Amino acid sequence: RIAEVDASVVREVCSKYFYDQCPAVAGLGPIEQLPDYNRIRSGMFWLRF
Amino acid sequence: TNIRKSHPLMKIINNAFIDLPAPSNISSWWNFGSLLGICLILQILTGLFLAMHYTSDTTTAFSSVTHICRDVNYGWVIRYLHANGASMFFICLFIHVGRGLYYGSYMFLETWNIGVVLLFTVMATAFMGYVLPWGQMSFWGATVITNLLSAIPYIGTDLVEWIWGGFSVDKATLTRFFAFHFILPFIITALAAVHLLFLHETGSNNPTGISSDMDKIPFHPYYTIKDILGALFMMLILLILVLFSPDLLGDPDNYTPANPLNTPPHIKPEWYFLFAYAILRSIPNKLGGVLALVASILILILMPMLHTSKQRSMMFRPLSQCLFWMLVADLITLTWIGGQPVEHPFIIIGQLASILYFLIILVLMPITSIIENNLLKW
Amino acid sequence: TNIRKSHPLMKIINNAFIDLPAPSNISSWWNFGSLLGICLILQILTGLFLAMHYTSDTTTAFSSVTHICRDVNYGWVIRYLHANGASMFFICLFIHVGRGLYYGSYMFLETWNIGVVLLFTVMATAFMGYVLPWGQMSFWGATVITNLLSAIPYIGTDLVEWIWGGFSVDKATLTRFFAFHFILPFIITALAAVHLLFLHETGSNNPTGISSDMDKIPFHPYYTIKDILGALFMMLILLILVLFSPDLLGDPDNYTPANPLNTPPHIKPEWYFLFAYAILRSIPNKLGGVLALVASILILILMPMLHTSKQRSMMFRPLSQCLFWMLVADLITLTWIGGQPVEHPFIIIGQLASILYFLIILVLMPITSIIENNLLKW
Amino acid sequence: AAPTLTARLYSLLFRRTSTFALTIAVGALFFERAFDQGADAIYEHINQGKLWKHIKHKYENK
Amino acid sequence: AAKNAVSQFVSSMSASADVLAMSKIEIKLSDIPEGKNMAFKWRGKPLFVRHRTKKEIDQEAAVEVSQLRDPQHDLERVKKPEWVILIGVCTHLGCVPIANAGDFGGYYCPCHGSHYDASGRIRKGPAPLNLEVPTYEFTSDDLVIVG
Amino acid sequence: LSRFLGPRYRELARNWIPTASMWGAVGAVGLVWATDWRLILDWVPYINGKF
Amino acid sequence: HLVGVCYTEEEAKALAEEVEVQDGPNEDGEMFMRPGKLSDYFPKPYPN
Amino acid sequence: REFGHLTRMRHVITYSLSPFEQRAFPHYFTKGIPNVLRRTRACILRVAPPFVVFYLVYTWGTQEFEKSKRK
Ligand code: HEM
Ligand code: HEM
Ligand code: HEM
Ligand code: HEM
Ligand SMILES: Cc1cc(C)c2nc(SCc3c(C)cccc3-n3nnn(C)c3=O)sc2c1
Ligand SMILES: Cc1cc(C)c2nc(SCc3c(C)cccc3-n3nnn(C)c3=O)sc2c1
Ligand SMILES: Cc1cc(C)c2nc(SCc3c(C)cccc3-n3nnn(C)c3=O)sc2c1
Ligand SMILES: Cc1cc(C)c2nc(SCc3c(C)cccc3-n3nnn(C)c3=O)sc2c1
Ligand code: FES
Repeated sequence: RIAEVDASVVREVCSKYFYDQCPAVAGLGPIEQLPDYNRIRSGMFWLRF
Repeated sequence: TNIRKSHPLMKIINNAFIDLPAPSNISSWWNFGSLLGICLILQILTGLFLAMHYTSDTTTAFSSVTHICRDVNYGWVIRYLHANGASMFFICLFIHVGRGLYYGSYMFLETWNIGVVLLFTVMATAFMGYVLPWGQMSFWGATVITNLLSAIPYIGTDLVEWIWGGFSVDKATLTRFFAFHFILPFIITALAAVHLLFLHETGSNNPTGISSDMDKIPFHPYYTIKDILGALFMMLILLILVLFSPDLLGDPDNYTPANPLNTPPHIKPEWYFLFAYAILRSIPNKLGGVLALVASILILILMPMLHTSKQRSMMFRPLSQCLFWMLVADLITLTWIGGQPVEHPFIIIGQLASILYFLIILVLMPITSIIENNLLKW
Repeated sequence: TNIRKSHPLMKIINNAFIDLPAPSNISSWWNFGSLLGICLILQILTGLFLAMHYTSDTTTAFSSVTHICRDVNYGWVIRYLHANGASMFFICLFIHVGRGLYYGSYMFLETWNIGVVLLFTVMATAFMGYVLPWGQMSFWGATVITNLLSAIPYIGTDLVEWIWGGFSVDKATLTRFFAFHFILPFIITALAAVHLLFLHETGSNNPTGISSDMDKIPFHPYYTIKDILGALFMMLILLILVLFSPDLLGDPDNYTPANPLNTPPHIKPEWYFLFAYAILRSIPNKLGGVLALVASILILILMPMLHTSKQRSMMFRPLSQCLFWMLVADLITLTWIGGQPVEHPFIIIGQLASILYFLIILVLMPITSIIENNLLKW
Repeated sequence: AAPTLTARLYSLLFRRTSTFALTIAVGALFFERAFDQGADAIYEHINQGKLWKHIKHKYENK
Repeated sequence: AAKNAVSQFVSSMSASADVLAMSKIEIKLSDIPEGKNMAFKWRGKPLFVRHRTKKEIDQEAAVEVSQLRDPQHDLERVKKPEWVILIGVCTHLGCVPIANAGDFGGYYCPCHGSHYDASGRIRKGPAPLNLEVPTYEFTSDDLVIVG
Repeated sequence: LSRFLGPRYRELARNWIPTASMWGAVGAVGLVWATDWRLILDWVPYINGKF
Repeated sequence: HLVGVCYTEEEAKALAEEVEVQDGPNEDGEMFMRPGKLSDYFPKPYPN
Repeated sequence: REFGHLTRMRHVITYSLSPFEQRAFPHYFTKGIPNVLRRTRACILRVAPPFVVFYLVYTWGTQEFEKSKRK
């Protein structure tokens, strides 16, 4: 099952699970510079592609 | 490499507009600062179009303005954008000053004192532009100011025969009115950059008056989207005036060309100069009239040292809020009186309301804040 | 405390001009950057005077320029300041570029690439202003450019009947030439501020090419007094031209008004456009002519990647210095040929010197630096 | 749990952000096809028999 | 924020005329008698109208086909033999001469040795191509819409 | 030079020519909207923008 | 200004014809006279 | 880039004198003349020979434009 994996399988399965998804976040202090949830959620989409 | 934090130009943009810490409870009374910056850019671009077709000569000044409204393509929409965009500038400016007075924003001392300078420079700019079309209000508006400007005791008559070119009224007369009016909006722009540089040292005030360093949010995206929405709602209202009522705020008497011979039935300035005109005509003197006109803008600079309350804003002060809207309802009275003729009822009402404008700011407000301190036991 | 280091405005002035670390061995070839900034401010103030009395109409353009030299008070000194101040700008600009090329200053990549943009924008500005007086070189200079600007293959003839107002030359023709010429010097100012912001990241180069952090001195007082002295010596030379020879650099044929029916005996541009004109007339084509004119300014942007020497400046490279002044003596040849008529000796000399301008920069300079590396064993 | 038709375009094009900034250009089309059917036709209907091109058939008879 | 805020700002200064019915709309009269080219101040440079005589045709057709390096003849551009329309700029630089001077009946350019003909021909160097002919449509009987 | 040549440089160019022709074709159709490019305005005649 | 508002272009030249106007100076003449050219403003009614 | 953060240096000493302790012109035309004769002798053979080539082309160029005319 490991020998079947190639670069196009990895490129496909990561887009299914990561690409425009809402994540869950937890933080324990000192966390004043932990970025806003809108700024985290915008980091899931891209600029060029 | 985050290029937003290491590039020499992108650092300045990121510190000023993107990652700036801002309070979370900012109202839409805090929208009118960027509305003023939109109104200034609009007046500059539209004014640079009108200046390629205007002629500053008292025989062809009125005729070059009728030519652009009839001959030049899209000249009628650009001319009435400029006249109505100036009323839009002055209504946002009066909201802006009344905000900073109610919430106590004058405690930012360097930001408040650059603002009082900016208020003088836009009032002088708008006066010069209303002389340039040369109808019968541009004529009888120019002479009322400059015979009031000959009552300066030692250099007064030196300064009145400088602005007309040296003569009484001629062609070279409106070259000096036009050149002042060209240059001053670009100094207003430089003073507004310094204005925001001093505010960047503290950040903003908020409606409670209480410091908010434990509750900041980034400026993008929360106030980038809230300021775009307020600007679109302002371009809607401006175009309702340009396209459905372009002559509602003006006066019909400025469609007659200037004539020292004929006679205008009344003297009425624009609506945003009518409050100052009512204070002038209540002083039977011409040195004490120009003094009380300049002292009604310069009284704003005494607001930091007249503050005797323990709290910063008026949100929790109910007696100071009755006096704040007595002052707004007194500037409405002085706008109405300034457009009336000088007879018996409108002569005592006009001077009893010029006294009340100085009695509220200088006497009744600092005494009322001390009574409130004593009812809370400080 | 020290108010030079804690005030919000005075901090910026102190970091940029007072406490700035500078090399100690800076020559007077480094004077010409602030001379360019003096020449730009001078052209702006003088040009804003001429624009209140100029008329952009092909029946009254030549007559409004003779009026200011005869009727308006101090109009003759201000007009010849403007024409001679533009020759002063272009001679300081050619010294400035030749400095950065000899001492290897193009290695500051963001500073060099903003500079090549600034070189295009001042050349286009000076072209539009020489059309405005509308004598017989403003006419035959405008048509030579815009029939060469109809040899752009797909959008060319679209762009030639836009700048004349739609037409041939009429009253609305020089309103677009005038409005471009008004606006571009204020964009040049904004690009020169960004230009210095990127240089503040490294500081200056010096005549040896070697870094000098161990030998810095403060900018005040050592280069504040050295730059004031060079500016006074430049205002002396400019006034020798305005007051003792104001027509030395111009052409007499521009004192005849523009006439499509009459005939000028020769076509000669200003002296600082004569080198580009000689490269044009050596290409028997009109697409390959406008290409080789634009490729003679755009070849400056390839200087960072054509550098094959181990050292930064030309101070210790004696074979690269013979090639540097072969290139200067080739731009003098192309200035002379550009003011001659098109006959037999000046037609082969003109094209054998257009080849040598590209052969030195692209081929002979990168090969000579490799021979020098090999004689030093790197 | 049958949902409503929200996700027409969440997956294919408006996810790669390409068509999110392209819809100002690619998405510039066919609404100046569609709003002559509005403003122009409402304008000539409120003013019927009052404009020039209504009445110009009289003196245009050559 | 794009289709009407950049897309409509050209005409104040662009293709659309400000005088509308002006000169290519006019009723051109005999605004010059037979045999001269006098200047007029419309379409920028003077369009030169000329009353064309009975034997200026055989000045234009006696010249054969070989060494005039640009073939554009007078039976093809202007629809009537007794009518012509000219524009006042040369092809390379932009000169036109003082009226009624030339060797065989054209306009002799005193720059460096050129001579344009009457109906838009060039015999000389270093002029690359022929004369600009203006846009036209002879619709009427005698009220001239040239353009 | 050979500092940029390799199997990895045009690797990510073959991944970016779809992000390239989209760099180019959008700017190519962006150049008609700006300056009212009238010989490609009726390339497709459904845009009768000029009145 | 009346073409497309209440008149066509013909019916507008032929109304400018109806009053002849006072044009400017030329050689072999004087300031001469001529009918309306359709570029003329409405003719004024008192010498000064 | 401010002054106490530029580089690292050890074991060098600098001696300097006040401007009010000094003469304005110690040597002006007794070192100013032989020092510019050293700096001129170093540059001349790199700078001058290209401009001697522009002179010989100007002189030949404006001598085949005169004799083209009048035989
Ligand atoms: C052309 C004129 C002006 C421009 C462009 C301008 C612009 C701005 C902007 C963008 C802000 C920040 C956002 C906001 O709070 O609205 C601001 C804040 C402020 N302005 Fe102005 N302003 C002008 C005139 C004035 C005047 C006339 C005054 C007072 C006399 C003034 C005093 C203030 C104060 C005190 C603040 C901070 C308020 C707070 O944070 O609570 N400004 N200005
Ligand atoms: C803060 C900015 C400005 C304000 C408040 C302002 C205000 C005015 C006003 C009230 C008028 C009278 C118009 C009328 O009632 O008919 C006017 C006219 C005029 N303004 Fe402005 N103006 C501003 C900026 C400018 C600028 C920057 C320029 C030129 C570069 C300009 C050029 C003109 C011209 C040429 C006129 C005369 C033409 C006309 O009357 O329409 N204005 N201005
Ligand atoms: C209006 C045009 C310009 C202005 C006002 C200007 C201004 C300045 C100033 C004040 C300096 C610093 C002092 C100095 O070294 O002289 C400087 C440096 C420099 N400039 Fe310019 N400049 C202009 C055009 C250009 C052009 C056309 C180029 C090159 C193509 C250029 C390239 C450079 C470089 C490379 C430096 C740094 C040189 C070094 O430190 O060795 N600039 N400029
Ligand atoms: C980098 C800045 C500038 C350069 C290099 C430049 C160059 C020139 C030149 C070469 C002329 C032709 C003058 C002659 O030979 O008779 C001219 C004319 C003129 N320029 Fe400028 N100019 C500059 C800035 C400005 C500015 C900023 C303005 C206006 C605000 C201006 C306004 C005028 C006017 C009105 C003329 C009228 C024709 C005349 O006076 O001769 N110029 N300019
Ligand atoms: C749409 C739009 C875009 C831009 C780019 C923009 N920029 C401002 S100015 C930001 C600012 C600075 C620079 C310094 C100190 C305080 C504030 N600031 N803080 N709160 N508020 C309401 C403020 O304006 S508004 C606005 C609106
Ligand atoms: C600081 C300041 C400066 C000035 C100079 C100023 N002037 C006035 S009142 C001028 C006026 C009159 C008396 C009569 C008719 C018309 C106008 N008038 N002139 N321009 N505009 C827009 C007008 O309404 S308040 C004021 C305040
Ligand atoms: C008389 C006078 C006055 C002033 C105010 C002035 N200002 C300059 S620009 C200074 C500069 C900056 C801002 C940034 C990076 C490098 C340099 N810099 N470093 N060396 N040199 C010769 C430089 O110009 S020259 C000049 C002359
Ligand atoms: C980047 C750039 C742009 C332009 C547009 C440009 N143009 C020329 S040559 C123009 C010219 C001719 C052919 C004949 C007579 C006079 C003038 N002429 N026009 N203005 N000035 C100061 C002149 O000398 S090089 C150049 C370089
Ligand atoms: S220059 Fe026009 S004919 Fe030779």
